[PDB]
Amino acid sequence: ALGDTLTITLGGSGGTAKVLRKINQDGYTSEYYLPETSSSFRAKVRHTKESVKPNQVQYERHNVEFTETVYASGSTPEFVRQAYVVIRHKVGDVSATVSDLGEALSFYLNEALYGKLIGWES
Amino acid sequence: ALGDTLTITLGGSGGTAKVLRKINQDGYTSEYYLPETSSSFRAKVRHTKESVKPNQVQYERHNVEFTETVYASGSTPEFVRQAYVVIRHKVGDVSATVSDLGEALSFYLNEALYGKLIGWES
Amino acid sequence: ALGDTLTITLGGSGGTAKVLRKINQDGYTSEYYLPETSSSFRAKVRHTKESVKPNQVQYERHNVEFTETVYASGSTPEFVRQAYVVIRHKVGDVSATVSDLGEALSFYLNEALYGKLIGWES
Amino acid sequence: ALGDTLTITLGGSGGTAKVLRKINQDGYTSEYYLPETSSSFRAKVRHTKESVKPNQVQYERHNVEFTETVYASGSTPEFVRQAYVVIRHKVGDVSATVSDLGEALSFYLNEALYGKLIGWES
Amino acid sequence: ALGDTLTITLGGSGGTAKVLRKINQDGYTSEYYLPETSSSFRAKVRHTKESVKPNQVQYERHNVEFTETVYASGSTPEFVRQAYVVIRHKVGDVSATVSDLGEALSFYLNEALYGKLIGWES
Amino acid sequence: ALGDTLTITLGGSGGTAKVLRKINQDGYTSEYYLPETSSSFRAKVRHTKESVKPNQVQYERHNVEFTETVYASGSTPEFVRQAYVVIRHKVGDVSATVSDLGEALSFYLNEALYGKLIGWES
Ligand SMILES: [Ca+2]
Ligand SMILES: [Ca+2]
Ligand SMILES: [Ca+2]
Ligand SMILES: [Ca+2]
Ligand SMILES: [Ca+2]
Ligand SMILES: [Ca+2]
Ligand SMILES: [Ca+2]
Ligand SMILES: [Ca+2]
Repeated sequence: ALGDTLTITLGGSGGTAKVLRKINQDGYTSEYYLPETSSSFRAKVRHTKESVKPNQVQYERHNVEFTETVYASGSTPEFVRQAYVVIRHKVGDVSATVSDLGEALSFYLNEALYGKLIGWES
Repeated sequence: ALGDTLTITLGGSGGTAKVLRKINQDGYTSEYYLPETSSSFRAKVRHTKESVKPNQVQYERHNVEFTETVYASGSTPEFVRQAYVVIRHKVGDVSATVSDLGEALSFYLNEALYGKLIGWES
Repeated sequence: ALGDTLTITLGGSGGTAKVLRKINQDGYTSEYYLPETSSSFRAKVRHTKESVKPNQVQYERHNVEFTETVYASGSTPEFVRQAYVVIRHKVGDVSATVSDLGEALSFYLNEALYGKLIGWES
Repeated sequence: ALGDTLTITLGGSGGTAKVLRKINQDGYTSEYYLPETSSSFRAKVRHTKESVKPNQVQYERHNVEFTETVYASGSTPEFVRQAYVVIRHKVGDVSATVSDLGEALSFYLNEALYGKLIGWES
Repeated sequence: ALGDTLTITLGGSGGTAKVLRKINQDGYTSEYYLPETSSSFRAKVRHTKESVKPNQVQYERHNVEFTETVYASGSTPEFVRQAYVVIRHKVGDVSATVSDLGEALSFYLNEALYGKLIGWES
Repeated sequence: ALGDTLTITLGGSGGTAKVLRKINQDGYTSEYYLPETSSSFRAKVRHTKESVKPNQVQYERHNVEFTETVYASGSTPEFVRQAYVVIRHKVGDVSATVSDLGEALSFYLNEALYGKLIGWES
């Protein structure tokens, strides 16, 4: 599931919604896209399953990545803005529990914080 | 200068705040930690300047990572639960704009979504 | 993000509907298929990004292709019937505008016109 | 035997008519043209007889192509917008039948659909 | 186009339906998955065209596979339960006829039979 | 046990019964057979026990395979129709449980489904 469209709401809740469309899905991956004149938005979902080691816990990775590509204009070359998260847990782990850590992160990361981060505050 | 402690609120704004203590800070990097009875929590905040290459844009990268370490229990080995974010932008980009993309992601990633992700939905 | 099926209405609007089933989608490419007793129908959708070159505009290609395949019948060997379209525009162009040209072509190409084409009327 | 003019109605039926003038016809090929202040329109019709081979069916190609060319404007260089169709069938096939497939495609390709294609929806 | 979900009804038409979600589709292949508390379920549907050899019939092969993964429990390691089918026929065979053989097999394989098989009875 | 004859009921329940006779049993394998003028039917049952690995779960495989061999006639060379299933579980596994997964598969695989499969629907 997840959806046929994916909405990136810039500025968070109540911000500017950008509705991307699913345009491709290969290798446990999805790609949503929304072209515009000045830039384009792309969102990718990826799932991985680290290989089984002889004597080790086997982990799974889930990743979501937002990317705004700003096309080159004038002297200014093309560049990008990008944000993404990764969730990693062992195979049989309790979903609810794992989800809670992700929820904790989303909660932690608000506008105020992002500000400080960009300001190199550790 | 994010503070001496860092609070991880499990399950989102709901509750169960784990207040980690700062335990190290080197190279624009901080680490907080909270050892508990059957698991411990650790948070890392890092800032980086991506390798400058001749003809091309230079990016900065900011990362925040939450980690829960569940100690081994009887026959069950020790394992981890981990979630992290990475914000990447060109040097000199408009921070407010950049912040909006991160804001958009945190907003997008809620309990409902993590549920789906863990289920390998794309 | 096209849909589990794709209908080919032979003879255009009000004609004979042939609803094909999506059987694959990889590399920004779809494939629908409908096998029948005497022939089979197959539709493919392909998206391309033309070779980005130094001082030139970068284009994208969008192609859709219908193909009825009539199986060999006695003396008569197997053969096909194809019809496909290609839309080409530069990255960043205005969708509405581009779409209008495609609409213009679809509109232009009616039964009467196809008749002439098959008749080699140049 | 096509006619002194060819009209490209942008936006399909009821849209903006651009009546091009036939300017050449050689080798089972036509060319219409309509120059304008900011862009020019050009339509071409081509008929081909594919390479006759030993033990194989022989096909014929029929192609029609619309091309708006937007002249350079200040910083903005010159670029085009193309839409073209190709019909392919074996020699001797039943015109009516072949025509039906073309009609099916024209019918299929409407504004809504072009929108999706330009959007890379596969 | 089998659908977004796939239901595995444990114990036959009796009950205990596990509704798996589609999580991937590449190369005429789909994969559904349902992670649960102490085990997870996965289904795969694949289609193949067997390697064409000079003088000889060419076959198509269809496969459906159900898999239950029981996570490790204490000292007991993780293991699997798996059942799958393969239908193989010449290209262009009469599908209805082919279907009848598969139908015959599903019919033959009931609870009573599986019981015997597991007991190594021939 | 299992029987001295094995009945393949084409078209599933209520279909055309073909009663094969056990003609050979070697290596934890059985072979039933029913010759006819135009074709012949063969059913094979096979049991395997994957080798004991140092640190791994040891599995057993049970396989049943139906095969109709259609003798060559005229230009048409001899070809085959074949369907088979495989059940795989660890050695000490609970039979009833395993059986239930097999039952689930047989149940899933009905005429309707086989149709779609042959049609390459994933
Ligand atoms: Ca903001
Ligand atoms: Ca795919
Ligand atoms: Ca929660
Ligand atoms: Ca320090
Ligand atoms: Ca018609
Ligand atoms: Ca329009
Ligand atoms: Ca049962
Ligand atoms: Ca039947």
